[PDB]
Amino acid sequence: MNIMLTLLTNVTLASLLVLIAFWLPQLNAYSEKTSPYECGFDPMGSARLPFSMKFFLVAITFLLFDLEIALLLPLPWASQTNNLKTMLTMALFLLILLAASLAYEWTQKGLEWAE
Amino acid sequence: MFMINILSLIIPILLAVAFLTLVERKVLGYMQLRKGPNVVGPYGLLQPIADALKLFTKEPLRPATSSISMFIIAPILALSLALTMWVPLPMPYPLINMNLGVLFMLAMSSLAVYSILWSGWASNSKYALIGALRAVAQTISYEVTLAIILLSVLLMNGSYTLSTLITTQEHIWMIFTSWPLAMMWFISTLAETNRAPFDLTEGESELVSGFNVEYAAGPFAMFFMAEYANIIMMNAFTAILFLGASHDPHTPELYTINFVLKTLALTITFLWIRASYPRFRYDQLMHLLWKSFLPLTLALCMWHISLPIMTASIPPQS
Amino acid sequence: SRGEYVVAKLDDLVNWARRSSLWPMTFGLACCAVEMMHMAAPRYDMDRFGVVFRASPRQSDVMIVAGTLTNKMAPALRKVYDQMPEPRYVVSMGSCANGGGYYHYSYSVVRGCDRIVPVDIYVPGCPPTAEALLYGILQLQRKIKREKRLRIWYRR
Amino acid sequence: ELVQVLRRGLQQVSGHGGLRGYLRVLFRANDVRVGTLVGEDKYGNKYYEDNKQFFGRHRWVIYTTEMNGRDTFWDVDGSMVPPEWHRWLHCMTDDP
Amino acid sequence: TYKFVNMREPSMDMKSVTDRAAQTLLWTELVRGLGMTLSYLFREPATINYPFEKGPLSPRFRGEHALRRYPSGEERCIACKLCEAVCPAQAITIEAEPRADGSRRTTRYDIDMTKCIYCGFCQEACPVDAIVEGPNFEFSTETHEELLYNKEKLLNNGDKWEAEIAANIQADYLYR
Amino acid sequence: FGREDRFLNYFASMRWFGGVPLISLGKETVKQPVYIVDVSKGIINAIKDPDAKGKTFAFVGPNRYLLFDLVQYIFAVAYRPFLPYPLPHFAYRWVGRLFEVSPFEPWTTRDKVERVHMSDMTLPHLPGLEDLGIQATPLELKAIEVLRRHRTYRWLTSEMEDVKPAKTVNI
Amino acid sequence: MWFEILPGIAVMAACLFIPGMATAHIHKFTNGGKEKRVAHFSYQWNLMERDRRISGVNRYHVTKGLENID
Amino acid sequence: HPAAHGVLRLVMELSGEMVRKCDPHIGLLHRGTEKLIEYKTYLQALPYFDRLDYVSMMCNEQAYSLAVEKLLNIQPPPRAQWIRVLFGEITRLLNHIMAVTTHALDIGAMTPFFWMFEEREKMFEFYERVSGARMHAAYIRPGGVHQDLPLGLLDDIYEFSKNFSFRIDELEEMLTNNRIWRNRTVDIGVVTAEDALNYGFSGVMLRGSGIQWDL
Ligand SMILES: CCCCCCCCCCCCCCCCC[C@@H](O)O[C@H](CO[C@H](O)CCCCCCCCCCCCCCC)COP(=O)(O)OCC[N+](C)(C)C
Ligand SMILES: CCCCCCCCCCCCCCCCC[C@@H](O)O[C@H](CO[C@H](O)CCCCCCCCCCCCCCC)COP(=O)(O)OCC[N+](C)(C)C
Ligand SMILES: CCCCCCCC/C=C\CCCCCCCC(=O)O[C@H](COC(=O)CCCCCCC/C=C/CCCCCCCC)COP(=O)(O)OCCN
Ligand SMILES: CCCCCCCCCCC1=C(C)C(=O)C(OC)=C(OC)C1=O
Ligand code: SF4
Ligand code: SF4
Ligand code: SF4
Repeated sequence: MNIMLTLLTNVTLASLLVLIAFWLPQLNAYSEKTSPYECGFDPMGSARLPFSMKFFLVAITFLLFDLEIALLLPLPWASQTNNLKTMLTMALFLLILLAASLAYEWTQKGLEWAE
Repeated sequence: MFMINILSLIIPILLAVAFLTLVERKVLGYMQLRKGPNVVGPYGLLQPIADALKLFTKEPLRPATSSISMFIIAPILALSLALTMWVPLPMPYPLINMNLGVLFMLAMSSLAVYSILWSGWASNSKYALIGALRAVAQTISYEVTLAIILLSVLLMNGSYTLSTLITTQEHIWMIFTSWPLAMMWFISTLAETNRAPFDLTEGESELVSGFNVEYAAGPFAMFFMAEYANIIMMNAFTAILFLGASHDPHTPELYTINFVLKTLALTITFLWIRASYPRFRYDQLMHLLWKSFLPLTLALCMWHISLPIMTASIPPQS
Repeated sequence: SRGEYVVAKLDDLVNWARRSSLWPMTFGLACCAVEMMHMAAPRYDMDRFGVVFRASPRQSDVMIVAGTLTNKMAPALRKVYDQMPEPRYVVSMGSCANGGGYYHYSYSVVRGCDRIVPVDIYVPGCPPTAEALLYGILQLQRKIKREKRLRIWYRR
Repeated sequence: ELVQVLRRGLQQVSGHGGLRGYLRVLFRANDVRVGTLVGEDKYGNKYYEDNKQFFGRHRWVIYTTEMNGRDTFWDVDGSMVPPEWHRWLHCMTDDP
Repeated sequence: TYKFVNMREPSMDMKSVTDRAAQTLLWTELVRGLGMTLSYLFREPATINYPFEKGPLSPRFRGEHALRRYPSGEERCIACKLCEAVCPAQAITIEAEPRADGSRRTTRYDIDMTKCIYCGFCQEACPVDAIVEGPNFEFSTETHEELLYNKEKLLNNGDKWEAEIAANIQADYLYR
Repeated sequence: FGREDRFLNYFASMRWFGGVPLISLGKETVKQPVYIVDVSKGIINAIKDPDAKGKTFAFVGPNRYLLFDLVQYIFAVAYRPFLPYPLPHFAYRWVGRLFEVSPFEPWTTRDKVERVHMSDMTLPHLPGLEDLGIQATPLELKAIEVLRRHRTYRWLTSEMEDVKPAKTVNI
Repeated sequence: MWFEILPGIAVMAACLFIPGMATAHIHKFTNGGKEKRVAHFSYQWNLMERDRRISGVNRYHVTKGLENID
Repeated sequence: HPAAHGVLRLVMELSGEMVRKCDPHIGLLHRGTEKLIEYKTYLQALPYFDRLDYVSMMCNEQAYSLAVEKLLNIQPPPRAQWIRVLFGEITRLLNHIMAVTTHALDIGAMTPFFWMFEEREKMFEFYERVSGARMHAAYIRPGGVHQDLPLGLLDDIYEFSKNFSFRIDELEEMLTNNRIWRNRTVDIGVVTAEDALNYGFSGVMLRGSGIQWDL
């Protein structure tokens, strides 16, 4: 109840700031003013053209490495178990596999960007 | 009465943010053998008010090629999230007490980057697109390392409750136990706030203005205050995490003063770092975070899992 | 009347805010821009007056034309002047900008930037000293202080 | 040495004719130093010197509040200096 | 004779290797840079309080133009047109005729300040010290037309700045 | 009509209210708009012409349009969906009076609603632009330079000869 | 100055003083002046609900001592 | 653009952020100086060379003066030549300060610019004291220099020179051994000696590749 009210208050303040920004000052909008900016000149092509990503492999690896965080965050509660040996073994095993995956991608030139 | 507390949180934060810009300008000026703003009001104390009044009486423009809905949405989301990040911070009592405060701040910080992405894409300009892609690369660079550092540091706290960090550091600062991670953590915050040497999403010397190149007047001002509020919030979170202030239940003002002083020191350190160093290349930041920070972070995560079990020092409150 | 007093006070507030926060575009052409660099250098420190360079035209208030404007460059200068949100001002600095100067009779030089954009202040010199340009900036501040937009609107 | 600099600040406050003069000079020039008076204009500008400052800050002018026809309490400019004090103020000579 | 800027090798002993590893892991040179900026923080800034303080100039400084007079009040200019001939920017326009008393004086003397390059060649060419570049530099205008000086404007500038101009010429004329 | 006019921009901006209100669906109004450059050149030529001293001129465009067709063409050039509906005269007058209360420049007025819905007069006895050596510019040649500003990003690059010149009631 | 940077910093500090302090005072004003109760788990919430039920005024912070056991 | 020096239109073909093609478009500051010189006398044509390379003014003056003196078959007096070399080295200091500090500004190091432009201002004071103009001196002319040094100028030049080394040291502290600066500058824009010779390079652009040449 309090969190919803706080979120609503913050969003309302930001929206009111936008409304004041757009309704208080004097607007003189013409074609040349609202054109795109390319530092002196009209752009040759569109900005919606494909834009190559040289770190795509790292981007895919980030998806798999992010779920390791999901698997690892319950560790503070897992440390309160009675069979600490099994829990420590499993946590170390998971981290060792994460490090091994990182090492495998590193040695196979997977962290280098495309040319 | 709860709305009174919400306002008493949000308004001083904005006021602090406005004055932060003045402090940032004067500190850089004096480290550059000049003075910075000293004309508009005594010691430049009226400069932020003049800046805000100028920005909000200036005409905002809608780019012809822009997508208007996302263009208006992005600054609103940025400012609202920057304000929302402050509610779980215990100083020494939080406005919102959460069992999982750290995870909430993590998720909100993760959502905050979409303001940059959507503004850059909806501007429909080339430099804005380059800035948005640099933001994508930056998040990919720092996210995993930052999260694992948080987990390793909080393994000695016992939970994800932020206020418990006050109890964990009753006698000694957590930095004295985790100064390696702390160092890495600090750099990650620099990467998380898009601050020098990692101010790539803006990149003034390379991308003119980056993602916000098409923004003017009020939306640009909102992006600015969101960024500075994020700076202050991250430094406050770092101060609570690693520099534990002593809290006396019958006099919380002492904790408030100590916390504010430590936060100010860390923010001034950010300004100093901006004043001192050149700028990274945005592939070099990825290589730094993935080839140096990630292996050390993994090893120290193993170490900080093993240490409480080795020394029989597991914290309470499962 | 009360309305006249209120609009006068609001004019004062807006004029003070606009002249106390002047953000010139990062825009220079020739030798004169070098003196502009000396106007931001620690000796003069234009930032202490609230004057900050910003690269984006959308986030700039003043255009300082520091250098020779050529025919090849005129459409670009006009374009980045038009993309500046209003209210906006133009400061013409140096002889070339003011009237062509040493290259007035050239086949490729615009004889003064006022043929392309309206000009508020003209700063003479080849180049004007950093102090001369600072004097021009303060004169522009005074000219802004003399503005009466809301009074004019009220008397309409 | 902290007490010395605080006493110097108090001396600067007191040497401007009290608190009101201190605030007047602070809001008219953003500067509160005290220097040896060199001379005054027929228009009311006062000229002060302090040889212990570094080159550029060792000579300064407090402008008048009323020149020929306008009020210069806030609107001052460097064109209000007469040619003789212009030569002195710009260090083209060492003689007032 | 020459020297090498980047031809030094690092020693491979355990002392130097451990020092370099400590430099890598604990960021010592970055702390050195921070210390340099912190040292600059506590220094006295070089900013002056313009317009209440001014940057230093010289008697040779070339500022706004002025037309001068003899101590009797007679104009020094004799319409020889040397300044017009020497002007690299063709900023000077002169027309002359005999005065009512038969004296060689100008009727038109214009200087286009937006054509002027402020080189000082005109006062070098003048044989009677009639035209000079004065000490003034704070004469910005609001319209272009105000920077197109005629004879009256330049004579007024001379009458207004003669006290400083004569002193500067007295201080500088033995080098010319 | 021109870049800074209140004629094409007025109808183009009326898209912000969803539907286009037209008295009698704009089927009983005829308009003969004229280009801005044509009017300015006519003024200049009247200044320079010696026989135009005490004359009275009527500056009109080459074509006459029914208001409905003109507004439909305006929306077509702007590539905006045209949703015309009829509004009673009293209701539109009430709307104009409601908009008249703005202390700033009114969005519309009762006088504007009146003037929009009157047929342009025909005065063949008066000299026109052709008597000052000017050939009147058709609306179909200059409508894009005003209405391209009102398009979305998807239609900004559409050519001028794309949008099917409107039908004219020319005598 | 360098001490001329201090005023703005001071203002900053003042602003950052307000939120936390405010929260503390508000917590004392709406909870009987005794440091608003924390309920992280179900047991503490059950204690709070029992206190609210037995207070007699539908407010958990109204505490009844041994004077209520006749 | 902040990094385009105002009048450069670099048309770049990029694949992502990888630069596939650079096409420099110049002439945005083409003023037709060479055609304008043909209507001026030699003295009248001298001040154009001040505005050619407006970071190194007296060096262009000296080059033009040397060319005209060679064509005239005359010799400047020795004191004029010594003054020329002194002010040429002062001009070299100005040019290298501007180059290094703006380079660091483009990379991202903005602080050394402000430290070194105070020294640049002091050298501008030297220029003004010798000629009356801060940058466009027109001091060096075919046959020597226009005016002799005012009394006390050499002492002030000595005072500046005995302290400038510490400013160089502070800049070197901030940049030389920093790992970020090295990561941004090492192995960037590598050019071979033969390519540098064939492409028409000169100055540091040659000497950085090991070519031992200096005019
Ligand atoms: C800091 C955070 C909290 C802020 C709290 C205040 C929030 C304010 C929100 C922003 C509004 C202030 C900005 C401007 C003042 C309001 C006027 C404007 O917004 O609306 C006008 C409203 O006008 C409308 O177009 C038509 C006028 C009447 C509308 C009909 C509604 C019913 C009125 C019938 C009369 C009877 C009185 C009804 C009231 C009881 C349109 O003006 P417009 O020209 O477009 O835009 C240019 C604005 N200029 C002139 C200031 C430069
Ligand atoms: C509350 C939230 C909504 C509103 C947000 C605004 C918050 C309040 C704004 C604070 C205003 C303070 C500005 C006043 C500073 C002026 C200082 C003084 O110098 O001004 C002089 C004269 O003052 C100005 O003429 C008038 C400025 C103030 C205007 C009147 C006050 C109006 C207040 C109305 C508030 C209503 C807000 C909106 C309510 C919805 C001009 O001097 P100047 O030439 O520069 O300096 C020369 C420089 N030298 C000295 C170095 C040589
Ligand atoms: C008995 C068993 C005990 C357990 C073992 C514990 C011992 C641990 C010892 C090692 C700890 C090392 C911690 C450092 C973590 C990362 C450091 C690092 O090596 O990274 C650097 C890079 O780090 C940086 O250079 C940082 C760049 C950005 C600098 C930003 C500003 C500098 C920081 C200012 C001060 C920081 C203050 C931190 C604390 C703040 C308060 C919380 C390597 O990069 P390169 O030199 O390029 O070489 C890579 C190829 N080999
Ligand atoms: C923040 C430090 C001050 C920067 C001043 C920006 C001046 C913008 C002018 C552009 C420009 C730059 C950058 C520049 O570097 C340069 O030298 C080659 C010019 O020629 C004079 C220029 O015109
Ligand atoms: S006016 Fe003189 S200094 Fe300025 S750009 Fe032109 S030639 Fe260079
Ligand atoms: S200073 Fe040079 S350009 Fe100016 S008028 Fe004299 S000779 Fe001509
Ligand atoms: S100013 Fe001197 S050089 Fe020029 S015409 Fe007069 S006397 Fe001759």
